[PDB]
Amino acid sequence: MKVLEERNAFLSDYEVLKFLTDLEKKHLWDQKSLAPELQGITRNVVNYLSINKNFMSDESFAELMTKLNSFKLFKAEKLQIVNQLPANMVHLYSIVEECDARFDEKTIEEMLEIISGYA
Amino acid sequence: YKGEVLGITRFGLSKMRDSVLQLASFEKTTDHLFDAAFYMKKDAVEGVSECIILGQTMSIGTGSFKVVKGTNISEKDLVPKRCLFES
Amino acid sequence: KEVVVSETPKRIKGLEFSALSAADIVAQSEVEVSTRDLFDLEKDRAPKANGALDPKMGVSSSSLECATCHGNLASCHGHFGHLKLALPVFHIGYFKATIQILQGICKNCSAILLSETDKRQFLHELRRPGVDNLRRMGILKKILDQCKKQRRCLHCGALNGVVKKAAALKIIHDTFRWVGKKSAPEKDIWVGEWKEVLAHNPELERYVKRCMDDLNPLKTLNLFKQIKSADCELLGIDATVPSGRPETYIWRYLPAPPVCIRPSVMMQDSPASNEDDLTVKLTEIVWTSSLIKAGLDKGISINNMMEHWDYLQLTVAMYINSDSVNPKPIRGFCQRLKGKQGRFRGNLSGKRVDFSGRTVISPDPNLSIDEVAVPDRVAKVLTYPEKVTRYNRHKLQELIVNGPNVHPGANYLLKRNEDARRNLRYGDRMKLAKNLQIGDVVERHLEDGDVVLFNRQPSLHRLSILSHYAKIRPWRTFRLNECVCTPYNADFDGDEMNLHVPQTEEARAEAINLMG
Amino acid sequence: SLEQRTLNPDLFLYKELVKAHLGERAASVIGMLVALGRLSVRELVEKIDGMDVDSVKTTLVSLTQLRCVKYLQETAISGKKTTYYYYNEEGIHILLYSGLIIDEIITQMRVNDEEEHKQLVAEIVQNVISLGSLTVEDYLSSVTSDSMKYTISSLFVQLCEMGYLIQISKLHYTPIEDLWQFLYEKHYKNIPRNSPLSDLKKRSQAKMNAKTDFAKIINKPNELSQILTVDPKTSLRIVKPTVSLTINLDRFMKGRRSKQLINLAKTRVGSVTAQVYKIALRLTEQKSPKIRDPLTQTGLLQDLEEAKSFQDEAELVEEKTPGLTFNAIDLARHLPSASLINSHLKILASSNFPFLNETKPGVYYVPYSKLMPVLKSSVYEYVIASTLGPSAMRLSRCIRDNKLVSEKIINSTALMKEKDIRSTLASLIRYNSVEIQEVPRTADRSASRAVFLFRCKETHSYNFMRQNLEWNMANLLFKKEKLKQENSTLLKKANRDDLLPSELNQLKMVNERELNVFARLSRLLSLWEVFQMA
Amino acid sequence: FPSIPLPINGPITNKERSLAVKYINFGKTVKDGPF
Amino acid sequence: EKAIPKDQRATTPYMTKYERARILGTRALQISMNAPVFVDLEGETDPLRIAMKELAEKKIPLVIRRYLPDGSFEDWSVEELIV
Amino acid sequence: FILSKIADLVRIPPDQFHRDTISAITHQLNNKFANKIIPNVGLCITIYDLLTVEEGQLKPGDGSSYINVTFRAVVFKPFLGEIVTGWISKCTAEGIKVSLLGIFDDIFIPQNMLFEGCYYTPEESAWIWPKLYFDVNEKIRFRIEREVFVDVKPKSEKPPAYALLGSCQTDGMGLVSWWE
Amino acid sequence: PVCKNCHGTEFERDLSNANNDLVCKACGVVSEDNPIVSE
Amino acid sequence: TEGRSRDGGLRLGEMERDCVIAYGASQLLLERLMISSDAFEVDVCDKCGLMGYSGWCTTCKSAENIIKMTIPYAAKLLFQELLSMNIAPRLRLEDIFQQ
Ligand SMILES: [Zn+2]
Repeated sequence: MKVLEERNAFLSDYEVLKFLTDLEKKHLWDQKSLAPELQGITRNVVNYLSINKNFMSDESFAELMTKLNSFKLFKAEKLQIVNQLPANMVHLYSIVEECDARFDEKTIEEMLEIISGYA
Repeated sequence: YKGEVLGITRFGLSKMRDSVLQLASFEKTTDHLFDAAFYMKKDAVEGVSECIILGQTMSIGTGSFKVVKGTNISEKDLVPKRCLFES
Repeated sequence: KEVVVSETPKRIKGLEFSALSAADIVAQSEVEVSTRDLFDLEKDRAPKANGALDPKMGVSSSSLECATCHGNLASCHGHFGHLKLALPVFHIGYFKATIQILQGICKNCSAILLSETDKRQFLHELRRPGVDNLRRMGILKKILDQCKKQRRCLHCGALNGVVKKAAALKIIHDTFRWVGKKSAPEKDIWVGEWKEVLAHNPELERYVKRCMDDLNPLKTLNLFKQIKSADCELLGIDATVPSGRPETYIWRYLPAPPVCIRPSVMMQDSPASNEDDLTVKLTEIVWTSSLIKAGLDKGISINNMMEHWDYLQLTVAMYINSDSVNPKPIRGFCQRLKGKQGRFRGNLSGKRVDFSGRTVISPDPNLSIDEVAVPDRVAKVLTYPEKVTRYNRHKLQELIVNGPNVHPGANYLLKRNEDARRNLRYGDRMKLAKNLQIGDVVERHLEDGDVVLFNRQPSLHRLSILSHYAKIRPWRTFRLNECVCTPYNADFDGDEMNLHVPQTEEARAEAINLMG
Repeated sequence: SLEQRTLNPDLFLYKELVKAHLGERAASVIGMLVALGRLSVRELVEKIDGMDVDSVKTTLVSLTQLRCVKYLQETAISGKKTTYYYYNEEGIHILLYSGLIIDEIITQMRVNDEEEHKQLVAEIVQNVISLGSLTVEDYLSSVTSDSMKYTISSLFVQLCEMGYLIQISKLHYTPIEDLWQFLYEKHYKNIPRNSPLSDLKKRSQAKMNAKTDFAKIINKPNELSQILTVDPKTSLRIVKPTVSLTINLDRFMKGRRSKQLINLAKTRVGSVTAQVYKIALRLTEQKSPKIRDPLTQTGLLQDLEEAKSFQDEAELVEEKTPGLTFNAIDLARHLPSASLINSHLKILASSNFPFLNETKPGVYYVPYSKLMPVLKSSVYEYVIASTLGPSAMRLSRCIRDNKLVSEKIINSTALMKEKDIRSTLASLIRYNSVEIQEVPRTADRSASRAVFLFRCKETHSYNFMRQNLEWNMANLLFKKEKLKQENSTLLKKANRDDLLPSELNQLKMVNERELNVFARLSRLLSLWEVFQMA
Repeated sequence: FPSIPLPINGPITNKERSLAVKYINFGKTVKDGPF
Repeated sequence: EKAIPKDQRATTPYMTKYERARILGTRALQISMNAPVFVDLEGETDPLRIAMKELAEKKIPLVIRRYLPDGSFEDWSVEELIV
Repeated sequence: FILSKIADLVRIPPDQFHRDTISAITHQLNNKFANKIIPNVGLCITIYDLLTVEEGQLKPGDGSSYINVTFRAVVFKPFLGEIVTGWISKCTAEGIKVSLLGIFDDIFIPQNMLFEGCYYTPEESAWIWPKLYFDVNEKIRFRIEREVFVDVKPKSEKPPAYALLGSCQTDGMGLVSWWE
Repeated sequence: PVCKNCHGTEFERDLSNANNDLVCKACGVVSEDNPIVSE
Repeated sequence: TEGRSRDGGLRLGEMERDCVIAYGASQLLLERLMISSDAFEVDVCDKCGLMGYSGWCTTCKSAENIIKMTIPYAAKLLFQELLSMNIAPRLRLEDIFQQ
């Protein structure tokens, strides 16, 4: 047990459900058998992250903020706004700092258009 | 093999190989004990009469080599599943 | 919890030795033994107040409870106690090794009797990577002889002679080495000390002509405590450990061992126990050290406590090693680690084994070489463990219904959920015979086809112990084929052999392929 | 606290000082040399754990600047340049004494009153050695360039020519013995075929000429003929601007010597003559015999004939010293009365201690070599009566004159009962004031048929009392830094402001308790510096 | 538990109170200096 | 100091006497720990007896790491050696 | 949703010789790491893949095969300011028991960053408001600032493993139905 | 005095084959093994 | 226990122990001398290496750096009996794997 790297990469929330769906596949007919600890915990994680989207193709989610890379270096927040209160710009004000005085263009409504494209 | 002829006495074993567990099992026991900790000695256990006392595997005989399981697999299916890092 | 644990199997790369410090003694110790009396007169069965077989130091009975760790007898691993002395004494084991680093030191300024650049030469023979225990103890002999040829120290210039034993068990510093230069800056004061005590008590012209400065074990540590750490490597020890000081090589605190190594042997000749030699030596140690602690607080004769502190010096020099008695002689630690089959020969080199037998032999031609015959009344006692598999499940079901009365059966059973074992005599067997979860182990009786070690007790050479196959026969002795009697040089006149059985699934294969 | 109380020499002091006011990274390495003696860099890194090779060279240059080690170089015939590094003892006494020099500038520089460099003259001692070495251009190029620093620069030659501002050289950055070896065979550059006979005289002509060279090279620091440059323009005098200089202990330790030696006056006389004798010493420490006396550190001290010569010259220099032999005339006008001179110094002749006794009639000097060994006897016996009963003080005085005392004559000489002396006497075998010596009346030194004698043993009684206090320094310093381990959150919060109204309560009690530490540290340090007249 | 104290244990005087202030800014100068 | 491939393969090609006392030692307890067999068993018990039978057809799925005394590896599969 | 390249040594019992190499070590690492915390890293959930595997060894005593293997798994570490719309099922009178329903409920985050009119009322409410009230079983929005990873075992409930720092400082904090 | 499975109150010691193990009567599980005598 | 009336258990003496290693067998040698005879399980601490009770170190009370192994009991009490006088058998540990 040795730790080599802690933050080796960043994975989108799509593959959190996409690889799990394959792991739900080879798991002997889950969720429909009404008539291991991985049997219990993966129940609670498959109906938590996709709920905000619910109450799809990967090529749409791969090209959301590729055209919306209107930054210089501070672009690590492109991954985090994927399911954070869609179709609202009053919630994006408390997420990112110093954008009340930097983004005063149509980009602040273009962030509204990208966030309303999928919802 | 160390430059001189020498017996198998107490004086003879004091120059063959100084390992205090092997010398504790001979006639004089405790005279090789007190001077050992007085000199802050440090001996590795690989003697036959040493692993017997420590209850470990003897390094010789049928305990020379070690046994290895074949893992019968290559890197043709050891690829990552990485995609969509940040776009 | 939601926490992970990950542990690896580990090995011992090699021991290293040390003498633990005077602060390490109270580190692992947890009780203190200030009082003397073993049995309290409350007259409970284990009456132990403070300084005795303490129930949270350990436990010496199968009816008590170890209050520290837990358990009655098997769970206690033993725990150390400690003593406190009023004033230090020598270590009898280090008594030889405490004058060797004392000849090299100054007796007035506490410095090594060498010059500056000379000792800079000696440690170069230490700093090369190739140094074994032969040459390291060789060059420590050579540097010590250099220091004995140097009369007067470099810091305060006081001359030193030689120091040796006074043969009790104390050492004397033979100071003044005059040849023809009696004009010493110390002798005139030594004559000044001489002259003033010639008028009072005139009976001193004879006995003061020999009497000389001693080094009692109170002066010696306060002679060691002010030496520097920059030159402990010139006398065998290293620094950088906390226990590297030469202060810790005489007794100032002594620990008490656990009671598991000195158990209260109950001989059942009385309602009282024959209490062993270690406790009845350790009892007066704290008793003598108590009256010196209390007597010097009250105020007693220094002509009286001098021999008491010498009595305490000699008594600790016998609790450890009882060779210094100079007289039924009491046993000790060193009195059992050496000798014929005291330790290291009958306890560590040659132990005692389980699952054996020792019967007479009788010849048999009509069975083959590599097969020995075993009688059945020993064959339904000596068992061999056997894990269940899908291959041998069918046979072991028929084997477990036999029980421990007919020959091809079992004695004990251990399910992998069960913790200790289960006996086969008590409880229903056929009701237990049905389940036998395949991941468990049972202990069948010995049967024809297993692997048996067998040898003569006076062993000539490596070809006196061999392996054989077994065969069950209804008589009451060991029958072997006759042509192998020449290795064992047996004579069939009442000599008795002993057989062994391995109890793995691996060493059973070991004995055939090499000792068959 | 038993883990510190037993297994720690004054190494517990020295590891604490670099832990006290320095980074943590050098605490392990400065212990590693003194636990080992000498080691160079190429074996330094293997003994320690957690520091790389150039990480040591990053760290070693830190304490090299503050004069905490003293380096040396040695070459081999086949080997390269090997840098054997030694250990400095007196350079960390600056770090130990560092507050007491600040109150030594004030109490010795008394010509000034109501000066506006009072804050500044305390800052230069905090500047000259806390930054390491110091040269003249280091303070001239500060935030003030000219800014009336001619009143400050010419003030420094007053503070330099009064002493203890010697320019450092290779002599100060090396120890005293390893330079003696290089000059020893410098005086043995003699071919053996010039006059080979009487071979025991051959090191004699080596040692008598190197003795004059060692006396010359120890004056090279004190050679004030080149520490000063005459200014033809706009300045009266100044020291040379290309001089890198520090402060040392030599005037300070001799200054604390007389500061300690004035304390016997207020005991042995009242207040009138104690004011008189202050003037009699202050003119003398500018050039006195050295208190450490570095000429007797390591050499031919082991044989008696040279050991006689180490004080056969020192007293003759002391008696014939021009720098301290005062006429007993000019001191009367230094008091802010020629009859009162030879009357108030008449009791200096009649007092029971050898000060101001032997001299030519009319002119006086202060004898040194036979004076401080009785000062060591004065205060040590007084501390024996401090912490236990004064019956021990009766016993302590009794042994030095009744030589090799017994317990029969102890009742003719001293007068107490036989219930309280043996309780007191045994309280002094434990503390190493007396030495037992047993004489037997039978064979093999039997204990019962024997009697016993005592002895003073003026060596081990004082070695015990020295290191009993040397541990008592850092025992308080270890309780200093554990107080900084506690309350560690708000102290950095109090150091980032440059305010909770109940938090400030827990800041005052931790500040006044540590204030008593530095107060009591100065007390025991004065008791410890008495035993440094060795 | 240890008896027999040193006899130097007393309230701080103003003669050494300012002398003790010269220590606390000394170590703060070194630590907030270069090293 | 690392594994040497088949180029500098410079020891005996032969399964020595101490080898088959160890493989048959360490094969047989795997059979007692419910490992699958590879050879056609009969009605057969005693997992040592099935171990020495499987060695005849060299169907052991193992490989022996012979150490040189300088700290070097050397690999030998159990089928590569002969007896 | 981040990867953590770590190494580990693992064994398998010999009855899993019929199952192939990769799936056998996957199973033995699943029940070793599933729903488990790591000292000073986080909580790993499932092994993502296998980077490289090393030749197997054997203890002479046990008889199993021992393999050291390097791999990264999935571990969620959102951000030091990340919005999370979790739920709640508990309320206490010194802070708020915002605890994620379903996955982990070892989270107690206080209120130290809001207006000065905050206390506790024993009338089904958090405090009296100067504003739709919030209750259990609904999306309650909160963010993350710090965490404390302490793993002490003083042998002689508050599980000290995974504790987070939260805030509700701006408007709209306490319920997601206050916006949108 | 109390077994771990059936909580049996009576313990019988088997001296037949000199194992000297202590077994509860009801279910047959052993209570202690390898006795420790006082020589 | 030595003696037939005290239930026996024979002494595999020192002379037989030389005859085992002349075969070169190294696996029943441990099995006949500690497995069937003197197996006892000891928890030892990694740093400041010596044993402690059920889950402790009792000289650095951390309960953290503890490794479970099994040693001969006749070697365990030696690590108490030799520890009774002032000789400290400091143990130093490695792992078997990753040669
Ligand atoms: Zn440890």
